[PDB]
Amino acid sequence: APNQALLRILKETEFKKLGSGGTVYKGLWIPEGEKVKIPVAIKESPKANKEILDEAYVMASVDNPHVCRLLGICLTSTVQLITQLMPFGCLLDYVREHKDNIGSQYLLNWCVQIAKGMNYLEDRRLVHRDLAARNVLVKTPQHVKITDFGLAKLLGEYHAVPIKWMALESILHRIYTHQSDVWSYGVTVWELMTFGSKPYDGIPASEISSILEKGERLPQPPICTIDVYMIMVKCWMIDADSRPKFRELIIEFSKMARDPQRYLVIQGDMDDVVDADEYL
Ligand SMILES: *CCC(=O)Nc1cc(Nc2nccc(-c3c4n(c5ccccc35)CCCC4)n2)c(OC)cc1N(C)CCN(C)C
Repeated sequence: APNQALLRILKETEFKKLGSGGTVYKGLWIPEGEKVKIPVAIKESPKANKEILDEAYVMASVDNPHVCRLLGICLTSTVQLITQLMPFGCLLDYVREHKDNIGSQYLLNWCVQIAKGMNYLEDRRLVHRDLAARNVLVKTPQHVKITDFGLAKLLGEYHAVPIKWMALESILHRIYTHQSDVWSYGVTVWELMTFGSKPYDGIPASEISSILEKGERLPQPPICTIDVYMIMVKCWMIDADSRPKFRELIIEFSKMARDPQRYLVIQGDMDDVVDADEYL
């Protein structure tokens, strides 16, 4: 099927410019005419351009409440990616910073929303290849979205990286599927339930392939009942088709979000501004 997505090109004079390592910035996008101010994030060598344009290609082709939307690109010195600003940051830093305030309702609901976004990416025949808690931003504490499609690939499995989030098949053979994304989903859920701990903390990345082959996995988080930990372990099966599907992960965590304290045991449980989701 033809990809009739629209690539929107933005005037640099329509911005009023967060993180470097390229550089991501924050700003306002004021389209000429319409009295409207959109809070945006602006991400500022031939290779780079091919890669930002590949990432821009992917984001322009997805449209889902739990996937980061692309607003457009600006064609200057280096190409800029303009996306919706997510004010609360990435989810990895957020659960670390608010460790003493994350309730089981928020944890289980984020798991539902991430699986919804990943399930949508599967519908678009898209393999994310880099699902992690650092790549999930927070619009509001009640609403998260998946991001960072720099590694994403469109399927017609994929034959080609963060070692501690990828499946054993991805490490041994470089094969990626939606089912290898389920593995990364499992590590991401583990990251949330441990309030931001680092997976396999201390183990260099080179022995990870040996550890997982001999049968070892990530430990059971303290707040996690066996019901939640079982779902994680299922995401880490050797046999990729034995792992759960994102549509099933939605159903399972949905049921748990209706009785959160049964599955997570936690102690003590600017005027014309328009968010990008309302500027269609
Ligand atoms: C987890 C780090 C981070 O995201 N911090 C952050 C982010 C935003 N808002 C926002 N909105 C859309 C996209 C992004 C973003 C950033 N980075 C990437 C990389 C790949 C894809 C998207 C993307 C790299 C790191 C910077 C942002 N970010 C935000 O809104 C005010 C505030 C923050 N924080 C918490 C500041 C970062 N802090 C660690 C100094």
